[PDB]
Amino acid sequence: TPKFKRLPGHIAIIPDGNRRWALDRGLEKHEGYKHGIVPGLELYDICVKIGIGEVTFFGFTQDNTKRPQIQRKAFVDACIKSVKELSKHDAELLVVGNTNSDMFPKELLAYTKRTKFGKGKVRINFLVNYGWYWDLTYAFKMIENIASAEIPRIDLLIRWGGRRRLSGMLPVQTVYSDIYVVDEMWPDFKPEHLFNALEFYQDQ
Amino acid sequence: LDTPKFKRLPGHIAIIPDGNRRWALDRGLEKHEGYKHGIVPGLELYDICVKIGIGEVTFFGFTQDNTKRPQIQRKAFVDACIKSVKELSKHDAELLVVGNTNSDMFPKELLAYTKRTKFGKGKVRINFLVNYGWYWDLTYAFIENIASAEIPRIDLLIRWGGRRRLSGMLPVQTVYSDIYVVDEMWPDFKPEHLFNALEFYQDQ
Ligand SMILES: CC(C)=CCC/C(C)=C/CC/C(C)=C/CC/C(C)=C/COP(=O)(O)OP(=O)(O)O
Ligand SMILES: CC(C)=CCC/C(C)=C/CC/C(C)=C/COP(=O)(O)OP(=O)(O)O
Repeated sequence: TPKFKRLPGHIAIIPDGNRRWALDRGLEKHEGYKHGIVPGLELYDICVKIGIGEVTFFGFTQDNTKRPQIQRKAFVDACIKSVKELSKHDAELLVVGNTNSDMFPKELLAYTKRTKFGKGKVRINFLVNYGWYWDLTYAFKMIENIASAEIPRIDLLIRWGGRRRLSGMLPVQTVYSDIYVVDEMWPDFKPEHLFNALEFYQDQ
Repeated sequence: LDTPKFKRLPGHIAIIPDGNRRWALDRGLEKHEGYKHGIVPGLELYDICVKIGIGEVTFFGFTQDNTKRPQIQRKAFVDACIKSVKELSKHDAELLVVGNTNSDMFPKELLAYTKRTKFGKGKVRINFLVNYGWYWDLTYAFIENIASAEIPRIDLLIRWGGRRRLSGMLPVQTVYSDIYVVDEMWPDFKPEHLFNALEFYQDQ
């Protein structure tokens, strides 16, 4: 931890660039995702160390499942293992997404109710088979009964992979979020990417 | 000097003309005196969009929240939005104004434009968010029927004044929008800020 005057209460993480990162190392597109797991657990350890209270990760969307079977199997395998591995740490875990779909991994149904593991030092949410449209229409006030209601306002959204967009992430929680874009692919996560985001957040 | 030849152009551009106050404060003027310097920047962006063939542009006017600003700022920013709409109506715009008309803070002069109106040769659709609120927009539905339903998906959002936030502009229409932040304040608008945004959009 550098010393901070202020931290965001709730950080959202879009872990993008897994496929470009793979392709670049000479692998098949879908082999990138498994290299996204250790960076996830590293971001989480730092959040805990510096005192970030809540983190939401963009797992995958309904649209993402459109992609070829072999990519889908892989980024689903990586989400399961990611939630599995976060469960061995001190995390309050919540998975949000459309469970009324063959595309929601059965192995993650267990974490659709927020669950404390160890001391529960940081709330982790996970968007798995998430759709913005599914989310808003879930209600049909209604804004308090959206599918993503258990996930509060996002102060800071950090997106790896160089693209500046939400890709349909939590349009209610993101209406006022600061947005920091790291050009490096997610699997190239370094602590300094988080410290740079938090340095931007507080100097705002 | 020369107008860049783009491989690919967004069909719908969003503008967040921020920095009017900081701009004035930097010049030693009063906070409120910046807004009047916002109209030529906007008409010039309009004429470039007509030349390059951008079919649609939405401007973020003021939010419901913004009306609680010191009276002298609100008068200035209301008056700029009214000027901006009257002026464009003299230059071949199809104008649509979206905002909470059921409010004393909805400027009466813009009730003429709450249904989309072709003026002259209708060279580009221009939209204006006035007395607008994301919460008001979405709960209007009590999602084809949100207040802002006649404003389509945004391809590219360009914000002046270096803040990296959506500031509640059109949550639904901005879910997949590429976002480009110009650091300079809106009154310092340069054509090259638009070409920089377009070079960015093209490159995705
Ligand atoms: C289409 C044309 C011609 C131009 C429209 C752009 C204009 C005229 C801008 C000024 C009016 C406007 C939309 C104001 C928004 C309302 C508020 C409260 C804005 C906050 O002020 P700011 O963000 O400009 O100032 P700041 O960022 O604090 O320095
Ligand atoms: C939760 C966690 C930390 C896990 C990391 C991996 C993961 C499951 C996230 C990405 C899922 C996905 C469908 C992204 C596709 O783009 P891309 O980013 O893979 O590839 P591209 O940007 O190179 O096209």
